[PDB]
Amino acid sequence: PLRTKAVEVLQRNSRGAFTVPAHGLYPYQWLWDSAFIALGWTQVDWERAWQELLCLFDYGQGPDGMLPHIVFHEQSRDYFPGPDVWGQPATSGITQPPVVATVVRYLYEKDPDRDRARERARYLFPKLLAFHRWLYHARDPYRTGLVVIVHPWESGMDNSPAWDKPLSRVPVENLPPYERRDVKHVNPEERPRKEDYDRYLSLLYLFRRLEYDPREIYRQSPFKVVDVGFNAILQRANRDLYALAVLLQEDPYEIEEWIVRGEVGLEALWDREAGFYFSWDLVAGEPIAVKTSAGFLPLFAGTPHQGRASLLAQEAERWGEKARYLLPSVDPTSPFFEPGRYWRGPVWINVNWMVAEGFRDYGFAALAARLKADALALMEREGFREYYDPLTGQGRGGEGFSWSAALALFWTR
Amino acid sequence: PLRTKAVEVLQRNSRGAFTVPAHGLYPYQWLWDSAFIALGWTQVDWERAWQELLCLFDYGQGPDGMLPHIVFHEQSRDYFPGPDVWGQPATSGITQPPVVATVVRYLYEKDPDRDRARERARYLFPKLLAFHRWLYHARDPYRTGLVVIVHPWESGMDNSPAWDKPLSRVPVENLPPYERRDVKHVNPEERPRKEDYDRYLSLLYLFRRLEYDPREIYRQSPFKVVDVGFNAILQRANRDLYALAVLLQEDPYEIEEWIVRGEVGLEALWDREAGFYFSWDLVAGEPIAVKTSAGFLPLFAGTPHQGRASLLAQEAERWGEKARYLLPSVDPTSPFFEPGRYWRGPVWINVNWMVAEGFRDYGFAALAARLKADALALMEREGFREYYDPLTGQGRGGEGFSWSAALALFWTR
Amino acid sequence: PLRTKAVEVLQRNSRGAFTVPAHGLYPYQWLWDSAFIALGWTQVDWERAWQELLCLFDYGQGPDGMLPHIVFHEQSRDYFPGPDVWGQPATSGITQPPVVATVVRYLYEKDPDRDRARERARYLFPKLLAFHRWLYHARDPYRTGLVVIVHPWESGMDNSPAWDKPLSRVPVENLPPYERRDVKHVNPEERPRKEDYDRYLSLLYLFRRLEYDPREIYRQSPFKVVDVGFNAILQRANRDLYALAVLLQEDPYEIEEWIVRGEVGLEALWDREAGFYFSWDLVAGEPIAVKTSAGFLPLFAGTPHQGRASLLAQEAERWGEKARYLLPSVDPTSPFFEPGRYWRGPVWINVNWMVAEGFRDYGFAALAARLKADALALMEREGFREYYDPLTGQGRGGEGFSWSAALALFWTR
Ligand SMILES: [Cl-]
Repeated sequence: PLRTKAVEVLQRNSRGAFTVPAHGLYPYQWLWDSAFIALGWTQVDWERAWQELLCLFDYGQGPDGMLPHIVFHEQSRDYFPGPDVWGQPATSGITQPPVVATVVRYLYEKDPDRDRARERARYLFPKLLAFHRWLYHARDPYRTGLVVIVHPWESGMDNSPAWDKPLSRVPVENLPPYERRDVKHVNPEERPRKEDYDRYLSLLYLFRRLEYDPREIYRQSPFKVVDVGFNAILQRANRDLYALAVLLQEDPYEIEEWIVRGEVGLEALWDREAGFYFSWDLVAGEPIAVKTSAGFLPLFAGTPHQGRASLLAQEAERWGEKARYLLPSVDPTSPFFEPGRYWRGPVWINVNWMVAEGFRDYGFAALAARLKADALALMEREGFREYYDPLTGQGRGGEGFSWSAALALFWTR
Repeated sequence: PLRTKAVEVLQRNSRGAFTVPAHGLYPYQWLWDSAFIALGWTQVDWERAWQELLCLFDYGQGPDGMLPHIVFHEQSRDYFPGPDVWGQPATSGITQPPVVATVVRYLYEKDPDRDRARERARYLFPKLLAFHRWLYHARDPYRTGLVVIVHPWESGMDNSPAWDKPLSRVPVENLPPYERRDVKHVNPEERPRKEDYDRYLSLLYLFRRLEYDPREIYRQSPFKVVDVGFNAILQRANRDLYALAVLLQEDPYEIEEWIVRGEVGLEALWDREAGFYFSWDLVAGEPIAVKTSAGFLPLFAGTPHQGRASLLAQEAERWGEKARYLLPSVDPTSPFFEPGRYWRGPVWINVNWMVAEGFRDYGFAALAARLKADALALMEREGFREYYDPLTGQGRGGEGFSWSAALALFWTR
Repeated sequence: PLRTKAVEVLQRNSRGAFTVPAHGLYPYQWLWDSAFIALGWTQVDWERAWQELLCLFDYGQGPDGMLPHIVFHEQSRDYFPGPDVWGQPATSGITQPPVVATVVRYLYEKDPDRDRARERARYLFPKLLAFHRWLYHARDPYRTGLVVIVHPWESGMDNSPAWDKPLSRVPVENLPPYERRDVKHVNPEERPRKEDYDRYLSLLYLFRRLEYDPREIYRQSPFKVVDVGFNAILQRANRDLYALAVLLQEDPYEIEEWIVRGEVGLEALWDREAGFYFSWDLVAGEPIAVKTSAGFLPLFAGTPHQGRASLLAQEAERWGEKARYLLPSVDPTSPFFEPGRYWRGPVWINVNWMVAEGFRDYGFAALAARLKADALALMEREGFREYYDPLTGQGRGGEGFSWSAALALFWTR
């Protein structure tokens, strides 16, 4: 049965203190993955759920508060207690959507062991706060209330069609050849193309040349985008961090400013003519007029009014006129729709979950139930995969994919 | 008829400048009672409505701006002009929900005598402002936007089941015996229990020992709660105080900050899993997971979005599946539901009124009409009582209860 | 056909760089007219749309940032290139509703020539910002978030019944006779009365005597009103200016404060008993209890919650029970309703458009469609007139009226 098989996936992908998103393909700890995965662990062991996030901060967080999207843990034997019991990993230099405070609030409020909850939350709170502070200091220099991503990887939605035009400005001349490894695990037709990776690496090399300095990265990056997904997730996380601060009796004045200015910013991304939220390209100084599943995420933030939520509900229904399974990652009528290729059409369980949560919060119970039912149907028939073809339901991407298993467990708790 | 009998109750309970909540039982002036009662007086004499609140501030307000929940006026003969015309009462050391600015705005805008309205509002405005300022200075030291109550009495909902766990931490060892007087007027089965009063008095004695010093009260009180009711009422009152400030041409910059930070705070109390607003226990650092009628009061504040209001509408409908009369003070399916005991189940007219107001403002006209109809039916059949059994409709608590009469008059104006 | 005839009106009323609102009657450039007219020009020539607003700022904006409601351009021959190519107009001393930033955002985002869009927006942005800054500095000295108008002309709704009581305080003793010129073009029955103009001119003479000094104008004007229309339009314009700032990579911190404080202020104008938004009279210190079409404009600002929007939808439906054509400028049951007289009842195309936009944004598609259909029906049958009788549909006021033509073109794009 579903829950039993989901637990098997999480335990197989566990490395003790963290969970790989998928064996082989993603053999390290990822930031937003660990946050979703921790919700799954609440169905197995509460301590284990906390440990996922302790590990992320303890081994990932940099001295300036930055939380990187990958912690490159060295491979260990799946045995405890090993020689290190009887007797500092590298990280990436970019971030990912900051869903972690939302998960921490949930762990804090619902852990049946209240002494443990207080100990873990008090430990993590100043670390979360330092991460959020880094985001505004490094990525919102104009005090807008919106944070900028400098790499499409930071959206978590690597090859979203939203990033096509911004990425077209990234130089690739004299880029040395490099060796792809994702193609050992996943068919290239389901992955970003060569032209995408060329530009992913060009950006990396620029940042590395700049010694990962925030000021020069902001000024020099040829990719500067206000991602609706990243920002909706940050607004939600700020609201949840505020609640933690009050419950723990810390001063949240700083967080209140982020919330209020962020509400203004996130609502600015709404395009009335399109009836949808768009990411913005700050190099071109233009909205990116591509409707992706990320544009539903302000529901999860809780910023729109009901009318606006109702227009999104209509749009989700429209996408459902063309795809059997909600929610495709891009509008199925978009000329960029590719039903098998990663973030250009396939259904993702984490986004179904966040968007169902948002719709529920706005009273759209039928739509929330549909998003759940489709997610669970996909996993029942095809197992725990990274994404699914919205037309056929076929599994795609990573096999034994952790957040799919995790959210199967969480959603059916 | 209802209105004639209501006027009789108010006139019987009048002591000239203020109205007792009920003869014998409550033989002094109470803060939130006087505010609701003033609305009733608008149906008799506008000057008399203003006088209620002038009296509250003139004889109640302390030098630091604190407005106490009781002004202990000495008994006077019900004759005017007496010897004091031909020829400084004590107060309590705690507060109550600050509904007064909302009432003052209404008196100001609707008094047919505009010169009197301007004179009274100009007089009260700096006093209201000083009270609100005291609340944040004394009860929001961490600049959260939410105010803390240190005594269950300050909620106005003395024995709400929400306060059970917080109150369990209040020491009662070596508490001297004391003599209850409420039981002269009301059956003990309809009142807080001995164990409640023991802890009410323990807190009083602690505050008295500390000479009512705010800093030490905040640090030392074993009862520290963010009450959803108190805070929803404060948010509404801040919005109304802002409007008064602008109309009177005073600078409302200070009030704007309270409003904006309070909106963030009040919305934080929403629990998505429960689909309801909870008060928070700041000693435990946890939401109090008990659904009381106070959790509907953010509607009166005007902070939720419509989706959230619709989830509350569903919950009110649920309570109506189990109780004949809305709105019981606690969920009728709660294990703590006691249909006769004060704030643990009985229907209260003031809360029916505030919640109907809120639902109306969100477009839920049928629900608002039901809350009105039930309130009026209860008073028609059982007279003007403090609260009513939600299953049978039987009157309970104080007899000839002032805010019930007052709001009968106001609601049918 | 409609669009062809609309283009003829705009081209006839063009003076090259700006468009007169109507030949003869309004032979200069007006502030809010030019903003609506620019939307019409997008259907003819994008450069021409920008030029309308460049002209307004370049020849209108004063040294302190004030944008005046009229730029008194001298008459030129309708020939180019004239002698000035082969070989500083006066302005008014009051302002008008600041819809211009909203129009600039639209031109910026939708111009197919991106290089031109960036050039024009970068040029206008600091000018818009200076105008908004002037509004708060001169007209919000108490830091309320709401701006005051000192002349009914500044509402754009010159003789709205809302201004009757405030205008009654303006002295007319010893006012010299003057010579009306509007009556050359429009029947007096469709225009403000003598008693209105007497008070319009009295205010002008006061401001002129004070050398148009903001401090003394605020202190001495016998007319000081918080106009719901002006403020709803300003809130919308602030939101749109914020978006421009972020897209252009300018610091919007200042604008964020205007938005947040303005949201508090605009929502304060809601009267729960009336179920409508009122303008406020700051001399009397009272809401003006007259329901005009301006009270729907907070929908265009995007400040109400859905419940409140639904109460406005009900009110619009009510007005439609009494008038064939929505939206009359005042409640058709008002004792002040005059179906032919300017802003006291007639239907206006610009207000139909803004209110339809607002209703659409709140999910009220049927109502938005009705407002569009009525506007287009009126223009099809009666041509492009300043306003229309809501009972009969008969054209009234200015002939060949520019914003009617412009918005016919924009609405049917
Ligand atoms: Cl809403």
